[PDB]
Amino acid sequence: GSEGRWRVIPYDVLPDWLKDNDYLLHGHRPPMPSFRACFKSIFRIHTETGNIWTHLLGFVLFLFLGILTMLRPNMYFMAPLQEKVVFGMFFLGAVLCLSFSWLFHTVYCHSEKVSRTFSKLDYSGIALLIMGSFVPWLYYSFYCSPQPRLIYLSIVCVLGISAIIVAQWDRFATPKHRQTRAGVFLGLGLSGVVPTMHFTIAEGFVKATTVGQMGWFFLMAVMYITGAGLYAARIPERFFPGKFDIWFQSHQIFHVLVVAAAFVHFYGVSNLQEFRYGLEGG
Amino acid sequence: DIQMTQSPASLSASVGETVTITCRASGNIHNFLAWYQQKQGKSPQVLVYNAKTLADGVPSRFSGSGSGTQYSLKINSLQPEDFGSYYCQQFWSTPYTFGGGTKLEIN
Amino acid sequence: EVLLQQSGPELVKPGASVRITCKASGYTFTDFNMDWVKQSPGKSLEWIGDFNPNSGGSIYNQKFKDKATFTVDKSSSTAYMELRSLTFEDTAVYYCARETGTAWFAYWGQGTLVTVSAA
Ligand SMILES: [Zn+2]
Repeated sequence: GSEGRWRVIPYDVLPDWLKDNDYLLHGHRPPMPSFRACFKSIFRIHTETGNIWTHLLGFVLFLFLGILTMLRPNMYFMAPLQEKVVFGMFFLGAVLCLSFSWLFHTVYCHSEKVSRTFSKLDYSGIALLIMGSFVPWLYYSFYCSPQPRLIYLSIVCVLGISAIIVAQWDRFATPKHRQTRAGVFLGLGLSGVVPTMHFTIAEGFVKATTVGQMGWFFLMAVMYITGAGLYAARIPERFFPGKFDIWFQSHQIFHVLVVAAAFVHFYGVSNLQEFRYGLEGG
Repeated sequence: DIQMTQSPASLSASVGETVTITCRASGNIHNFLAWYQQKQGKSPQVLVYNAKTLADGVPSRFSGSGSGTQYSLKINSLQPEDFGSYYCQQFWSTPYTFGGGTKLEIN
Repeated sequence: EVLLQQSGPELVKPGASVRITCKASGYTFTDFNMDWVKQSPGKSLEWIGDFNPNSGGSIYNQKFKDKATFTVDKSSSTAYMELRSLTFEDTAVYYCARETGTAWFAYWGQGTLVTVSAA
C-alpha cells in the first residue's frame, strides 16, 4: 500500500491530453503510467470515480440479462429460438459499450497513447450499442415483413462499421481537419427515422404508439439527445464551476442516461415480441 | 528498498553529439522514474518524469525511454550548457531512491 | 511562477540542532506534498522523506527517522525540517522539493548548506 502513492491535483497543472473539461477545477488524478495504480484508483475518490462506477454497475446488470435471457428457461416461450441471436447482438453491444466505457475512464490517467487507444474503444463502443439496439427492434417491428427488415439492417451495419472504422482509424487516416467521423455518426441517428416512421405508416399511428409503444418508446430517443445535449453543454458544471468536481457532473448523468435508455429500449423491445405473437400478419 | 544503479560514473562528448545514460532498478518501478540535471553548486532541475514525459520548458534534445527495471536518458545535439551531474529517481516505492549520478563533460 | 525559498547557510557545533525553511509562493501551498532531500558533498541525492500540508502527515526514510522532523506553517505557506543531534555525517546541502501528484520534483529550493564543525 506504500507503492504508487498519489494525490489529487488542480486542473491548471494537468498535461493537455488530460485537460478535457475546464469546469472541473480540482480532484483530478495525476498522470500515472501504471495499470495497477489506475485499477486501484477505482476504490478512491477523484473526478472520474463516478464515471467508473456508473458503467461498471451498468455492465454487470446488462451482463446478467444477456446470460439470464440467453439461458431462457422457456425456450418453449420463444418462437422459434432463432430470436436469441437478435437479443444477443443487442446484449453484446450494450455489454461491450459499457465495458469499454468503465475501462477508458479507469486507464484515462495512464499515458497519452494509452488514453488515445482506450478513447477510440469508447467511441467504437457507442456505435456498437446503437448497432445492437436496432437488430432486436427491427426484427420484431418488421417481423411480418422480411424484405423491409433485411434492407434496414444492412444500412445500420454499413453505417455502424463505418462508425467504428472512422472512430478507431487503426487501419488508415486521421487526425484530420475533416469532420467526416461526424457524418457517419449522423448516419446512425438518422437511419433510425426512416424505419420508425415506416413502422407507423404500415401499422397505423394509433396502433403503433399504443401497441408498438413507439410513442411510449419515444422517450429513449429523447433521453439519448438529452444526454448528448447535456454532456456537450457540460451542465450543471458550466453554471457552478468547482461545485461538480466529483459528483453530478455532465458525463456521469450522460453515463447514467445510457444505462436507463438502453434498459428502456429493452423493456419497450420486449413488449414488441408480445405484440408479434398475437398477430401473425395483417 | 529499491536500489537505483546509474551508468556510467562519468562521460564526455562534443557539441552536437548524442549521449545515453542508463538507469537500472533492483525491482520493477512501473514507469515511476524521473531524470534530473544538476549544474555544479546549483539545485537539480527535472528533465523527464514518468519515464518518457518531457517536463515543461525542457529542450527537445532530452528524451526518456524504458519500462520495468531498465530506463534510459538520451541527449541529442549536445550543448555547452548540458555539462553537469545527471540523476534518476524512482517515486514508485518508499523510500524514494536516487541513482549514484552521472557526470557529463562537453568538449 | 512557483518559487521555493530556503534559509541561509548554517554553521553549527556537534550535537546542535538546526531548522531549515522552505518558502513556497506562486501556488496553493496545501495542494501538493513537500519533500526533503539531502546531498552530502561530492555525493548523490538522498530522500529524507515527505510531508503532506493537507494531512500534516509525513514519511521518513529509515536512515533519517530520529534525525529529521517536518513542521509546516500554512499562513506563511512555509515548510520546515528540523535536524537534531548534528554530527559530522550531516554536513550536507539540504533541499526542499515539491511534488506534483506523484513524487517527481518540478520545483526545488536553492538549498541550505549545513556545516558542522568541532572547531
Ligand atoms: Zn464515458
